[PDB]
Amino acid sequence: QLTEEQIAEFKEAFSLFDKDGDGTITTKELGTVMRSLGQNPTEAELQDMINEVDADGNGTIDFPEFLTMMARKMKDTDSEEEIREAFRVFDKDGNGYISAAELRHVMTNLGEKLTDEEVDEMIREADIDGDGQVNYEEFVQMMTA
Amino acid sequence: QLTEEQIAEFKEAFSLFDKDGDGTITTKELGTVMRSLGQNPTEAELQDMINEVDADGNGTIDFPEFLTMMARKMKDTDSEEEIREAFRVFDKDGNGYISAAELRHVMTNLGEKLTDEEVDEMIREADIDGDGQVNYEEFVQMMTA
Amino acid sequence: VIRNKIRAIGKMARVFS
Amino acid sequence: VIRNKIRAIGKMARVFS
Ligand SMILES: [Ca+2]
Ligand SMILES: [Ca+2]
Ligand SMILES: [Ca+2]
Ligand SMILES: [Ca+2]
Ligand SMILES: [Ca+2]
Ligand SMILES: [Ca+2]
Ligand SMILES: [Ca+2]
Ligand SMILES: [Ca+2]
Ligand SMILES: [Ca+2]
Ligand SMILES: [Ca+2]
Ligand SMILES: [Ca+2]
Repeated sequence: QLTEEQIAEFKEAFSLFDKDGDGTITTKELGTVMRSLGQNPTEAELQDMINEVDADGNGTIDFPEFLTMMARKMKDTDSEEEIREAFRVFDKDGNGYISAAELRHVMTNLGEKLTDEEVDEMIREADIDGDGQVNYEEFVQMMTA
Repeated sequence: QLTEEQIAEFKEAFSLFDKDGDGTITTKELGTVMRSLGQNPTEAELQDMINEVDADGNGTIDFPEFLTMMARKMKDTDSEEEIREAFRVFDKDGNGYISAAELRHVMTNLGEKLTDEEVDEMIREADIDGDGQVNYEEFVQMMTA
Repeated sequence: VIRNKIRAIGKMARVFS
Repeated sequence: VIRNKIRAIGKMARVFS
């Protein structure tokens, strides 16, 4: 299962937040780190963050709750990054939009056999705004659907 | 063991490379994927990539050799990204250099207990180009040896 | 399967850069 | 252990921001 090294990493991460070493992360503490990371959350936003993982309802984050927070955020980050990189793969000219031409080319690269109608269908289904191209937001929706 | 899921992810990745399905990845196949990703490697670069993992000396990459390649690249990418992110956290003004003052204020905020003299020494040691501040390349050197 | 392929390429994109 | 802390900072930056 868990390796000693893994646990060590999670302890180091927890300690970064748990400045006073009391074994809980407060809104105060969470905010301090978030600011170092270049964000500017309000108290209410910080409370919301905690509430998402606050299994015991005590209003602060303990170690197992922090592990849940990390498990979730790691998965989400990974997925988001994968999709973003894929978008960049498709958007060959870097203009922020996937054209039918671009989509056709990439599908061919990837060895997925498509008919003309199929590529069009694919674009049509993801194209919410009717411009006949797929922007990032659209691509994300297509991918999380 | 890897989980069954993990192994599945690696098989998927392998399959993406092994275009012809013969069980080995050639420089042609490698190049194909690289190009599909928007890169443009030379034939020499491709040969080198294979050479680094080609334990049996047949000039192609089999599944266990591919695992080695992936493992290495995944580790490196992960390390690079983490270091780059930390760089960005410390370089508060975004000028591409970490100053002693920047380092000091972040560290303190994040609960470290380094004296001013210790922070100055950190900068001094990492500033191997001698210009007074720590750029990204120096930061990488500091973090990797 | 298409979506799988897409995720796969995105993964590789990050590993190989 | 400074370097371990720096690595943690980088990891957290990635997953929060
Ligand atoms: Ca605390
Ligand atoms: Ca709690
Ligand atoms: Ca485009
Ligand atoms: Ca559109
Ligand atoms: Ca092959
Ligand atoms: Ca060789
Ligand atoms: Ca070989
Ligand atoms: Ca700076
Ligand atoms: Ca001391
Ligand atoms: Ca010296
Ligand atoms: Ca310097």
